[PDB]
Amino acid sequence: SEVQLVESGGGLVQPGGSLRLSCAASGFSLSSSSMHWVRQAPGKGLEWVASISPYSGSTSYADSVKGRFTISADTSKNTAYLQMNSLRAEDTAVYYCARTKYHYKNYYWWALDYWGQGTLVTVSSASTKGPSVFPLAPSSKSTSGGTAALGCLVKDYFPEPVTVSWNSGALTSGVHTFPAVLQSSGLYSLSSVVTVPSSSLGTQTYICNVNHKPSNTKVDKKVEPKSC
Amino acid sequence: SDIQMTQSPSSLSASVGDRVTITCRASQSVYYSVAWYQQKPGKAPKLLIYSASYLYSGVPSRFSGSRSGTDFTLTISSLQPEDFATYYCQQYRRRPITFGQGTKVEIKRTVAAPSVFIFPPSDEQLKSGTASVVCLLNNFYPREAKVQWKVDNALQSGNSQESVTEQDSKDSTYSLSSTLTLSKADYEKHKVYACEVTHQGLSSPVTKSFNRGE
RNA sequence: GGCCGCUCCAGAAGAGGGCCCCCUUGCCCGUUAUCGGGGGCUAGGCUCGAUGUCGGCC
Ligand SMILES: *[C@@H](C)[C@@H](O)CCCOCCOC(=O)CCCC[C@@H]1SC[C@@H]2NC(=O)N[C@@H]21
Repeated sequence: SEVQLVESGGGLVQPGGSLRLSCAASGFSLSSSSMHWVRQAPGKGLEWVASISPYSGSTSYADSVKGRFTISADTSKNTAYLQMNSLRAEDTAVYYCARTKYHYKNYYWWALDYWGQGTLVTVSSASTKGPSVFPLAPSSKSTSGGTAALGCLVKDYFPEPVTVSWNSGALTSGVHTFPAVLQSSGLYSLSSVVTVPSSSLGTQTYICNVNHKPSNTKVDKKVEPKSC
Repeated sequence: SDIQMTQSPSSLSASVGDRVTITCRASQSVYYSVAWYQQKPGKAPKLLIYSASYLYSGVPSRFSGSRSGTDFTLTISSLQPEDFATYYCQQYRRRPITFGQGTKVEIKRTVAAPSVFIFPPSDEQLKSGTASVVCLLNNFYPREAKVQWKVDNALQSGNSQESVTEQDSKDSTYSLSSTLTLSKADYEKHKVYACEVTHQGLSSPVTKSFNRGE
């Protein structure tokens, strides 16, 4: 009796392109449910996209996807689908599948009582590009309370994600790797910083290790203080 | 004509054991057809309450819901550590269903002023044609802070972007980057680059600055 | 004046339609689907009624 919803099909597509999402259900019958797609743009709220009742075939859609998106269901597979055509950048989001249980004794559908893990959809005309990595160097001017700050600017990559470590994982305390920002160019950028004792700067080596799997890039940048 | 759901506040800080209330106002009557969801970062929402006040199966009894007209409230009677999360209201009186924008419940701690650092663009970056100037606000609380860029004493607008971490898992602070992006041409037209920070933990604004070429 | 009627005029004429609110769906109901009852409005703009300030007949 364990309800499960397993989404798949997300990925990266160009504006104008298409993707088909799948939601494989177990633990209940699709014909005893209303199935939904709800999306969440990065850092934003929840937006309903489409619903279907597999028992009747009835469907409904958010105005902004009508004509572009089709929700469907295959009860022989207990799977619901979202066919997404004419995709655009503003459709970039995590797409959740969700279920409302049917209750024959009730008189209308109630809330979204179970949600799957989500599948990420990114729509962008940007081309895959590894980051340019630049030092954020500590200066003698910049020592506060015996502590120095340094870091790496990880600029102009696509798509997400990058990971950053320091000294191959040996340095974890005081590290802050900021969320990426989508620049107007369509490329992403972020910084990773760490605070360290200022007296250490002459006798410690600080290296940021930047990984961008989509471009198969691993870059190590030594960050050292500048003199006068 | 859709029904809008307006949630306030966008975030609130509390401590374990506090009574927490989150509110959601429907733009018009939804009777009692309101649900409440909890969502943790990187995770799917979970249903807590439906029909305004009915606890969904398995949800702990410290969660409760109430209605006063178009105002709907979720109350956590004694906040637990697993309750720091974002909470969403939703109406289903009328299709399309609509959600509030969410309320993030964050961890209260003592005020902490940011340590501020400014970074000139690297020569490596200048060679490529761009100049990112980074201002760092490290380990501060609360989240509210104002970062202002000044170039040769001229207040900048529209050419910077901020990024803020989630609350640190160990000390509950925030850190923030503000990045000023100029072309190399523009960056060479000016000398003084200054980041000015206003925050409750600081008696007066802190300014870190440098002179290009020094 | 009388009878017949709405095919044109009048709005002097009330139902349909639409909007809002209360009741945790509350006689009975309810399309795998949000009702019912009550309350607050919208009139001459469409339909269907009704009417005469209308038309026909005598
Ligand atoms: C018919 C029962 C209904 O129209 C009359 C309501 C009874 O109350 C008297 C007041 O009348 C109104 O104010 C109703 C306005 C007429 C609405 C009709 S519906 C079709 C047409 N389209 C539109 O927008 N108005 C008119």
